[PDB]
Amino acid sequence: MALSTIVSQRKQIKRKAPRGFLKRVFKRKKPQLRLEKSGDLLVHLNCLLFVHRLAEESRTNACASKCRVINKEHVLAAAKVILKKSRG
Amino acid sequence: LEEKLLDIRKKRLQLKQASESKLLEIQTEKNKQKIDLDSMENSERIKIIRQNLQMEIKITTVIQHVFQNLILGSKVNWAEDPALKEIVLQLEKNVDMM
Amino acid sequence: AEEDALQMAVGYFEKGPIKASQNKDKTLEKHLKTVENVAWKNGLASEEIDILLNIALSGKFGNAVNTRILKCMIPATVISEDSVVKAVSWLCVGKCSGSTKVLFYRWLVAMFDFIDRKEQINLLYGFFFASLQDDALCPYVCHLLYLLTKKENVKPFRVRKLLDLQAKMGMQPHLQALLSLYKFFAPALISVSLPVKKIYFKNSENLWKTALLAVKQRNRGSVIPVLNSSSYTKECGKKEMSLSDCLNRSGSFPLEQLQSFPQLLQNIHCLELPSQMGSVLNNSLLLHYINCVRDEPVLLRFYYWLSQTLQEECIWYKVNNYEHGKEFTNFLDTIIRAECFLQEGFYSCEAFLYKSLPLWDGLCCRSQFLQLVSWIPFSSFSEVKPLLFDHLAQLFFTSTIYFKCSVLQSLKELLQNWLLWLSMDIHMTTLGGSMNSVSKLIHYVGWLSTTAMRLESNNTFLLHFILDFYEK
Amino acid sequence: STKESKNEKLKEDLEREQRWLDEQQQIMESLNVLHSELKNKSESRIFNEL
Amino acid sequence: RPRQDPHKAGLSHYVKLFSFYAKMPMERKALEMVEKCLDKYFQHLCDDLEVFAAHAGRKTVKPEDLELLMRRQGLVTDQVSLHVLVERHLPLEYRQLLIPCAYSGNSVFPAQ
Repeated sequence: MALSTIVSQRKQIKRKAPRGFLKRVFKRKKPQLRLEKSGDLLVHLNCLLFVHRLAEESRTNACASKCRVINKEHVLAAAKVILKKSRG
Repeated sequence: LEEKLLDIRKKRLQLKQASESKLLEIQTEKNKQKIDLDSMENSERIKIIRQNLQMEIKITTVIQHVFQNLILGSKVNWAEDPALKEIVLQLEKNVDMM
Repeated sequence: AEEDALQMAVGYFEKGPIKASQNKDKTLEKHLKTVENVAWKNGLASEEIDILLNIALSGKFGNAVNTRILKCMIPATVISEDSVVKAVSWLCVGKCSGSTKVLFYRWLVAMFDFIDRKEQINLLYGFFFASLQDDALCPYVCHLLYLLTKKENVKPFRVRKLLDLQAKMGMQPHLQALLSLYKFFAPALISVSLPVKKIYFKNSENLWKTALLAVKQRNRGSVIPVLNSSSYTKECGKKEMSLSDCLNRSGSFPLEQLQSFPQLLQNIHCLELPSQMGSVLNNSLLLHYINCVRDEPVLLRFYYWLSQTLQEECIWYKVNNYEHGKEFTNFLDTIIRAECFLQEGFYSCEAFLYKSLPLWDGLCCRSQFLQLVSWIPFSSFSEVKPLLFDHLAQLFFTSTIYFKCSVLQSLKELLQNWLLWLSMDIHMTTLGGSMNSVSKLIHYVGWLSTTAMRLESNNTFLLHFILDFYEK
Repeated sequence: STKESKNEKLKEDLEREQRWLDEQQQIMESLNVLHSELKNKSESRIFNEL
Repeated sequence: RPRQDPHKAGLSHYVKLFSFYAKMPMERKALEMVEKCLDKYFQHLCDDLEVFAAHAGRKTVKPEDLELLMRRQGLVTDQVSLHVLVERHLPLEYRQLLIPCAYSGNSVFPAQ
């Protein structure tokens, strides 16, 4: 397999969430706030549904152009629609 | 060497001949015992009672597994109580063997 | 001495920790060190095994403490079965943390054989199955469930749970092993095709591996089908269970359980036959069964399989394949070794010889082909003469001297086999008719020998074989 | 040379056939005992167990 | 001799999970701009959380603020609640802290 193209992951990694990473990123951007102890988990849930949306939309664009490999112009087009939809 | 081999082979073939007939008679006797029991097919009671078996077994199976999961979810130490302990061991055992 | 120190440490743990006593922590260290020294030197007896495990999973001593007891836990004696039952019940409480739970399952998998009785362990299959939900313990529980699984444990609702877990996590290697074991017991529920055998469960060196060496010292001081259970189209669509099954009457012996001769002795009369009958060829225990059966459907199944296989694999016959070369020789050796046992020849081999003898050149597979001739059933000489001996004689007179010696050897063995089978019959065609056939065979080989001596100009190497025949 | 080869094969065959004879004797004893035990060993009774 | 940016460590988790859902071979150049998408989402996500909390008059962020956002996102509707979404997508250990269940004498955790 070439370095440039990565094959689809057959097995998903353990469903454990990076709780420490979410706390720091939320901390640096808005230092003044304090987040509840379980609020980190719900943010992780919100991020999953975003990535799930992004993967579906990218696949449709690649199939529409009759391409077997997801390309950068396919996913950037996916980003514009999902990012606006993801904000409410 | 040949004088020894001949005797060994002769005894082996005698054993084979005897064993074949003995096993055949055992098999035919066992097969005869099986077939007549199946053909009872009494209609006055047998089909009436068998359908009861089909329903009491299914109900008991469901209660067994529901009771098992409730004990797990209650987060209690069942081994401490001897009365509850012997119930737990019996849940996995099949009712058909009973 | 050492035992008294060990006893005081054991009672010290049962007393419980004291918050304000820092000195007892040092007393704990020397007490816990003494247990480690006893464990490494000789291990722990069965009685105190049940003691500390209840304490270790209890969790009043903290994760930092309870962790290192499990590492030093060594079974000097066999582990009591009731000890494990109590331990599992403490896991249901949930006081112990994740680190303690992981260690317990690793320990029990490693120490599985040392439990004296495994009957009551199998009754707790349900509780171990529920731990599959948590991702932390999933690989270790899969290993444990691999050993405990039996036919009664596989149930349809548990089958659905495993498939659901596979959707969420994907192609986990430890799940693929467990699913295959489930398919083997209930092929009517699951269908798995697995690529090819890599080791699914990682064989990492466990913490007690070095100690096991001390414990082991203490204890010390394809052309042929594969074997598979009878085809699962048996029963298949059934309105209801049989009356005999309803009364739990007798049954059959599963093929997987048959692995030792004493097991064969008990259950010779009732057995489960393979799906494909050609798999009996290299299984010694099933050869003892077919030594005395003489049943017709099994004979027909074996006949068709073996005849088709021989026809397809032969070298000078039916498309003249030369690539197999060695494979055909190995197959023929297996067949010969199988019919030396059973003291008779197969029906497929006779047909193969009668079909392929005219096209044979006399050198390709000389040893095995000529060893198949010896196992030809007794029959009138006039009938089989045009089929076999007319070709053998034409090949005989125009070949080298070693071919002549080979055929003399094979005919001597054939005569011995015919005589061996004839002698037992008189203990039980008329006898006068039977002796005529063997006398004609003897006269035929005498004619062969005289002409062969004339052709070879009185070579003594041939005369030795000629006299070897008349010795018998 | 041929005679030496023949003698070696004869000895090997001898040991193998001896092993086979031993196993077959055990099987014959088992069959005899089993047939003896089986030889030593209706609607009203059947309805009772149900 | 590896050195990893801690920021890239967090994003690498969701990037691998992206390739699982895609079910297609995906070019390497597509990887890094997905990382570009993620940080933008996090930045805009935090900004929205300010206003909803600020509107309620409390600076602390409580879960019902996250529920209100996802309802506007269309993820949460009348039929599909917040509890239903947690059940489908999260493991058991995360489920216990989030969804309350009564057990062992009507004790409920977390209290609701």
